[PDB]
Amino acid sequence: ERRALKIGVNGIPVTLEPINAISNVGPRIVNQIFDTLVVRDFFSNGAPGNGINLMPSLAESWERIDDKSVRFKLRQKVMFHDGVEMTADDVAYTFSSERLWGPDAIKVIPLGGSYALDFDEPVVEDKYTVVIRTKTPTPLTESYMASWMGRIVPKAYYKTLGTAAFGNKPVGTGPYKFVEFVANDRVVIEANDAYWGLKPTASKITYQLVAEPATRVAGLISGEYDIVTTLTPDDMALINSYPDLETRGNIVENFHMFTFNMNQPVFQSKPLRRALALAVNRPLIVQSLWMNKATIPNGFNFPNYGKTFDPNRRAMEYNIEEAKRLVKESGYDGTPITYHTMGNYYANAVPALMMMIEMWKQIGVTVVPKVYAPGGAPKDQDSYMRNWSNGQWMTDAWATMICEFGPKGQVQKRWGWKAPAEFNDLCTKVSQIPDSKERFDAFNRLRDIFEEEAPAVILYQPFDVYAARKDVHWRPIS
Ligand SMILES: *O[C@@H]1[C@@H](CO)O[C@@](CO)(O[C@H]2O[C@H](CO)[C@@H](O)[C@H](O)[C@H]2O)[C@H]1O
Ligand SMILES: *OP(=O)(O)O[C@@H]1[C@@H](O)[C@@H](O)CO[C@@H]1O
Repeated sequence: ERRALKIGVNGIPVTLEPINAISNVGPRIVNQIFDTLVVRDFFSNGAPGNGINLMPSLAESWERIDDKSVRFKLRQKVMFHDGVEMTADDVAYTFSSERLWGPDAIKVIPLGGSYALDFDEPVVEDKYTVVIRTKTPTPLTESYMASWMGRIVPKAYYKTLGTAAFGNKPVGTGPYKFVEFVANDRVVIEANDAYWGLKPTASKITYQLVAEPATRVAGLISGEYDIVTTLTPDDMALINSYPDLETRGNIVENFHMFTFNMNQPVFQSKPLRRALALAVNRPLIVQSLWMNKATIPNGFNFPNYGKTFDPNRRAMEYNIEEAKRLVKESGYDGTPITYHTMGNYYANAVPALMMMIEMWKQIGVTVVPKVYAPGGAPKDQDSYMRNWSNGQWMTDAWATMICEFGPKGQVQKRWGWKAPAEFNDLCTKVSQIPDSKERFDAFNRLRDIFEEEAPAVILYQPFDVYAARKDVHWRPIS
């Protein structure tokens, strides 16, 4: 019995091109359309769902040859959804200068300039053997291939269409194939019974945008949706009171934040940014809106970093007196400052913002909410404060301090953070030295500079909750 699944989601990606879809809402869809060379075993080493041992997927085996090169032996007779066989040429193209990390590629895939490893051109040895190379040594290649940067695209078809058009009609090797995409509304995918792996267990999957969480909860209760995403702990008691429904919650390796358009004069200098940061009472927000289930990290520092996690690092500061001193020290004259939020695309975005407006009013800053619907984002020239999140997608502190906040990232490039010279030199250093006392200490200096400059303000790691019918035993919501 294969049912058609209807999933009520918090958002829909602007594209289904796998890298440009990187976001809180894209991967749950693109993970079903595309495959990677290797996958993480989420339950390896006794881990409760965040395990890291690597297992075969499109690559049946792989061997690290040297500190710059990894050879992947590919599964044979794997078919893209259009009937073309996947070969080493496709894998090579996926990680090529032309598609991903070269100068022209970064104009259409901005993450290819910040989220790429220091790749050199892949080498195709034969139809089913490819070597992934880096210009400088890195141990991260294999784990990177299991990440959201590693989804394999079809060379001929992708190159013919180009990145943007491919994103509207994606072709992959995954267990579901593309059917329909209605911008800011829905995505439909269908079972690919030509899949190389386990046969898909649903006939079709529809991801439908339901912007308000109470409407998602109501749709699950009425039977309109089989699964709904992005709920909060507050919704769990009501849902679990229905014997045919259930919730699942867990801390995610992602942090919610607010950030600034530092091209705006009000945020070109650190004092007012740091004043807004020091006025945030995170335990109060977590206690009021998250049932004390969201986690407050000790800085830009998460256990999944492994060798670059500092378990002894101090907490992020809360200092009303210093925030009040920094508002008056800045030229701040009482002019209202907008904070843009796409509703509750981030769980509790609007109630958290209303609480922070009160905290900011108490230090003399007037912040006004600007709540917009999907696709109605302001032009950057009209964005002042906004919310965002970062997924901590590697077992190394390189992600996201360096790949989002470093010199090649969007916080400096698009949003105008003039990072101190020491910060950008430390970014360069950590990316060229192995795990060691020096690298560990360098990441702590980066964390210290991040808190001093406040290009963004970490709020917490959300306790993500999804809900589903109990009789729906497979939930493609990643
Ligand atoms: O973290 C999201 C980031 C992804 O690049 O962009 C934002 C806006 O700053 O969201 C946009 O992109 C996603 C992914 O395509 C869409 O689903 C959103 O609707 C769009 O606002 C961040 O929220
Ligand atoms: O949805 P969103 O918060 O904007 O996505 C972020 C993405 O922009 C990048 O920071 C990685 O983490 C999340 O997916």
